[PDB]
Amino acid sequence: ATTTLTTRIPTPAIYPTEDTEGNKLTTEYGYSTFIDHQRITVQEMPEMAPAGQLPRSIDVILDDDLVDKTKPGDRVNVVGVFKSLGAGGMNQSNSNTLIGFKTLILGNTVYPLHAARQMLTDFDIRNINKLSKKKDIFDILSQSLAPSIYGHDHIKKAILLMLMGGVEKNLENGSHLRGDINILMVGDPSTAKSQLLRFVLNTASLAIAT
Amino acid sequence: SRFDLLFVVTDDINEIRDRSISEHVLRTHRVTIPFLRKYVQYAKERVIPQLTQEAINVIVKNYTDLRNDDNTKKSPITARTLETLIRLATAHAKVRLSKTVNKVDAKVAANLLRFALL
Amino acid sequence: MSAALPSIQLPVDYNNLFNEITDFLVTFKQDKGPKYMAMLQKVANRELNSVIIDLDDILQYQNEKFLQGTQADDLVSAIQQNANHFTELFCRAIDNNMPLPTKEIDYKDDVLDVILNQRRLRNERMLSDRTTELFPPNLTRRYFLYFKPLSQNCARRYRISSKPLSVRQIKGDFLGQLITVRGIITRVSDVKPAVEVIAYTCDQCGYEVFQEVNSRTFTPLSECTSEECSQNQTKGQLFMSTRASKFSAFQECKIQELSQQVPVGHIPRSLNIHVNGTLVRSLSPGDIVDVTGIFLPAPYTGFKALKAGLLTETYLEAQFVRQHKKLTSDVEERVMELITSGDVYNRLAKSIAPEIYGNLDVKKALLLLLVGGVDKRVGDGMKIRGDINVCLMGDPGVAKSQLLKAICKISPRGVYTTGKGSSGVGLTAAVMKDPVTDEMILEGGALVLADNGICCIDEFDKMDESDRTAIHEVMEQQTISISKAGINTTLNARTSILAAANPLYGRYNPRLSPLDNINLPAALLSRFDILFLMLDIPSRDDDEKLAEHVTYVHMHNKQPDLDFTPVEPSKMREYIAYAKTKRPVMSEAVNDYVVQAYIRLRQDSKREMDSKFSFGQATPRTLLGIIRLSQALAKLRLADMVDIDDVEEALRLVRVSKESLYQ
Amino acid sequence: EIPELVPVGEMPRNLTMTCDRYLTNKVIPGTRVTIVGIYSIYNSKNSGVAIRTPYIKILGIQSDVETVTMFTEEEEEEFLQLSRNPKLYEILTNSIAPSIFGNEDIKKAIVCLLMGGSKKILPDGMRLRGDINVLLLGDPGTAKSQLLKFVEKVSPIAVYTSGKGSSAAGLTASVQRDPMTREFYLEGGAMVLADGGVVCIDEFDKMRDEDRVAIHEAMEQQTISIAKAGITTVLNSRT
Ligand SMILES: Nc1ncnc2c1ncn2[C@@H]1O[C@H](COP(=O)(O)OP(=O)(O)OP(=O)(O)O)[C@@H](O)[C@H]1O
Ligand SMILES: Nc1ncnc2c1ncn2[C@@H]1O[C@H](COP(=O)(O)OP(=O)(O)OP(=O)(O)O)[C@@H](O)[C@H]1O
Repeated sequence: ATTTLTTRIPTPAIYPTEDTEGNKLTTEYGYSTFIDHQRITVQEMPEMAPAGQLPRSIDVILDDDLVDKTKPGDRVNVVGVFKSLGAGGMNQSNSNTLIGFKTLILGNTVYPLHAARQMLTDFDIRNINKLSKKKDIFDILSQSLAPSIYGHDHIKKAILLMLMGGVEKNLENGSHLRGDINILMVGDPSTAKSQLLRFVLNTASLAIAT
Repeated sequence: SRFDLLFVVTDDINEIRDRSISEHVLRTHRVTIPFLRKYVQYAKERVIPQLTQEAINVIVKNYTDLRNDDNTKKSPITARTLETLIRLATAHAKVRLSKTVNKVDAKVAANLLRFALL
Repeated sequence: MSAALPSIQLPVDYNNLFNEITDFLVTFKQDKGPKYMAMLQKVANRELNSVIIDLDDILQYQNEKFLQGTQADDLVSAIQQNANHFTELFCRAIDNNMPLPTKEIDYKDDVLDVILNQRRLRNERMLSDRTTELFPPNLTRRYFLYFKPLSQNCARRYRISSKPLSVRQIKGDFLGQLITVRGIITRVSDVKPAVEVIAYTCDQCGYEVFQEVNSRTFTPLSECTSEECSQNQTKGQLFMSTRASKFSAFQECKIQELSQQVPVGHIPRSLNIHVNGTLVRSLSPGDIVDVTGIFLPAPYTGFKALKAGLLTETYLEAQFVRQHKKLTSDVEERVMELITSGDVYNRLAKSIAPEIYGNLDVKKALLLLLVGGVDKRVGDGMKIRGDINVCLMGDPGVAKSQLLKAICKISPRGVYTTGKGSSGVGLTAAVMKDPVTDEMILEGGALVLADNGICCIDEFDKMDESDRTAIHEVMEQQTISISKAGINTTLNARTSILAAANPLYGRYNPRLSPLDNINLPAALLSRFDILFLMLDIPSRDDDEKLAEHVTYVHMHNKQPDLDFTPVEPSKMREYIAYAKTKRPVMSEAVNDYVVQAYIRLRQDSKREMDSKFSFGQATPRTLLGIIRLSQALAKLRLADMVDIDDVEEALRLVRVSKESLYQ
Repeated sequence: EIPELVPVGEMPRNLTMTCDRYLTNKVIPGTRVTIVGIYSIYNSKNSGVAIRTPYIKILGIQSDVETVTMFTEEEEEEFLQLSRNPKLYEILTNSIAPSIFGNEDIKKAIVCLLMGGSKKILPDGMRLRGDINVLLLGDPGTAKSQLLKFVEKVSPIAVYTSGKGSSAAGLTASVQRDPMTREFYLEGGAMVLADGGVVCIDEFDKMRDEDRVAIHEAMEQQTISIAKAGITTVLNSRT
């Protein structure tokens, strides 16, 4: 059930022995070909499904060409054929209230999307060096982040300082140190402590939080 | 002890402060974002300097005076806080996109902790 | 048969390789005569059962086929194409060129010797007892085969099949080949006898029916199939035989990944490996190793219709292991280096843990306990206390964990622990769940395996409902047991304890009362010997030096300085092990000097009687401990001088360990 | 079963039914409905003699309203004929609660609560919360209770969980083992049922356990994500 299209007569067999001769059959495994097989369930993008239900799911069988491409938590977009398989109603007798038509997708060519791959031209890569020549752009980025809230420029520079990230140089034959940065807030209520916490997730660059 | 920055958000009441607030929420019921996400994700692929004897000479002086002023005042600080004091300036040079740890980065690192502690 | 049963004509045959192993006779004269034939003689005389047929003897054999301009097909081509097919045509080449009666074994001095010849002559005389079944070739081997690839500059000479690929990229055309993979070995099973040959006896004809062994499930045959005991009105009823059935070795293991070449995404996964021949009993849990071996999948033969469509669940089959990273026996030259240079009290103090600032007092308090020694051979039933335990307290910011635990990962048999995981109930051994094999085994924690060593603990406020029992039961001598509903057996207890209790919130207030943050009064003031502290006082000159201390390690990557030559840890380990083989006996003037010491210890402790700073009220349990560490320091610095000055080193340490709080 | 028709001391029971495609997905949970169909019998082989089970084969749901905005035109004709008469704000306060003596300040707070404001997805990342949430605290015998049953029938979607919190951790989400494939998926909630409308609870003195820690995230941003053993998904909420 992998040729994706033609429902051939299956071969309910693993390995044959003794073809029409008196020779003990030998098998060359270097010239025997293989392929892989991986199922993955896809939820619903839980913003455009209207508020009357929990997210649903279906599943998709892909092949070797785009395995290990799918980290759990990626805005993926697949395209394939729609396909049913399995005997519903005859393989057991009396068959009462048992669906026997599994939904499958035997597909191809996934793409990550963004709403890691952003190729830029010579133009924008030069302009970003051209504005790098200014000696103020650390301050402009602080004020151009949260377009709703006054002040807190000590907080505002900290977020962009944390989000971009500091390195950790691992010790050779020694324990590396902390190279992560971990900031904290506290405040009396309704003072925008949770405001700026939700919009770091929109520009997160594949950093999905709980 | 495993965290570094404990920002305590104030909510003090000043008649010019809240008046400025009142219109700015009102003006929004009706330098760009995608350039910003490119700039940081380009700056995760540039080299890391770590190396200038000038910047490391000034910060330890900057530590020692507050090392006299942490214990007789508000909050005791530890040796791992120095690993912040390299790390903030280390990322601050990553904003600069350069391979020389300058002097100017060490001034914003000290001044940011000074509001965080005082 | 029709419908695409024949294949295309392939140019790669086997008969062209079959005669090329016939010219693996005595011809390789570059590497005292035929060297691979020389190894053939040291097996037939029955002392070793593993030949090694490398690629080096193939490439040099192909090196001197650079001048014979004839058609010789490639060898490392086909043996990486289908590697498993390169052992069965191999053994059918050795038998025509094996010199059999080259050994001398009379009656004994060989396992299974007179009886196989009894069996062979019972089949040889029954080869002409008509006035017939030949041996399958698997019966008379008594040997195995092995392989070994190359990753040396011969690969950079002229041309791959032995790059250390990870498990992650391996699912492609690498199935049915020979690939090596590095990893970390886990889940070591045992060694069980597998089957390779069979012998059914029917006790009428005695014709032992042989068969090849297939996969892990098979079936015996009938009794009316033979040549003599069959074909009549009476047939001998078959059953098995043990001693006439040669059995092999077998052991299963699982691999993981190095956790440094894993990508940022998914978790690593396992893989199955097997053993054959005699590479067995040569792996261990925790071996940072690599195996080279050949690849094949296996059928599942169970519930194959509804489930198990064409799933494969392969393993790899092992061929070679290249393990890595492992007393007056050519090591005495470095024992003399401590004897000639001397310098016990200070250079060895700078030797262990030179990566801190100050604190030579506490780095000296530990090296005496890393040698220990038998306290007193008591003879009678007086099991005396040994192996004193030192605890620490205080809250520095210099990451106190990697101060102590770095000592533990270089000290002998000293196992690391923490608060989570092996708690005080799972500190000893217990019975748990296991896989489908033998369940209810006695899985342990730390103290049933780290006997007579170092129990380096942290996080003393963690899981204390079980831990507070757990610390007393080892400070109490010899009651490490499992008092469960399974058994009531009790094992030994001989291990030192090194504790580091963290304070209460913020700093321990020294102006406040002590024991505000340790919760065990009865474990401390009567059943320990010495304490310390890591209190932080503001001091300008030290901290800027401490500032240069921590900043120096970043611009460079090296930390050493201050005119100390760094010492290898094996040297002091040999020095400890040699010092542990002395055990001097004290004189009389030493016990004369401690009775006056204890009186002067008694009088001043009986002056304060206050709850301000001090602890203890001069127990003899402190008196016996100060005898314990003295002979310990008399063990490491043995010049046979157990005297007043040796114990003057001892009280020198108890006065500086005490009153660490008075600053 | 509609929980009003057979009271003696019993607990209600339940049935099962299927349908065809051109009448499916026409119901949301939490509605009054009526239905007409057959009472045939199937026999599942996954209990005594050969016994079978009951189920309904439905035919047509001539329901009441949905309580997805398509309807006829003469409905809106009178509505526009009423909305031009500018007496709506004062005439509702008499006509909403025909059983309530006055209480003019409170009554106006309920009609604005039922309809709400809007929602801005304004061209940046963040958002405003377009909703209002009221409280009624006071002496017993001032009709704060029985006023709340009155908003339940008049709402499009309403639930009524007003008592004792009802295990406030299991108010928002629940996961359990499964009879088939032994899995951990999401099933239950009081909020996910009640989107677009209004919930109503009480007793905010003697719940201290989890009732406050369950509504802090559920309110003010209306974006929960369960981090239990399976999924971590940000399901929408506009409660
Ligand atoms: N300090 C502030 N400056 C400007 N606007 C603010 C501030 N605090 C709150 N707001 C406005 O209030 C709205 C919601 O604030 P928010 O709910 O994030 O408070 P909070 O950070 O969640 O506090 P808490 O977590 O204690 O509930 C935002 O739309 C924002 O415009
Ligand atoms: N302002 C009012 N107008 C009309 N009826 C009222 C009013 N206040 C109370 N009632 C009547 O009280 C009767 C019973 O209500 P009940 O005594 O249960 O109120 P309650 O629940 O005790 O008040 P509370 O919720 O403050 O405890 C109802 O039939 C209701 O008609």
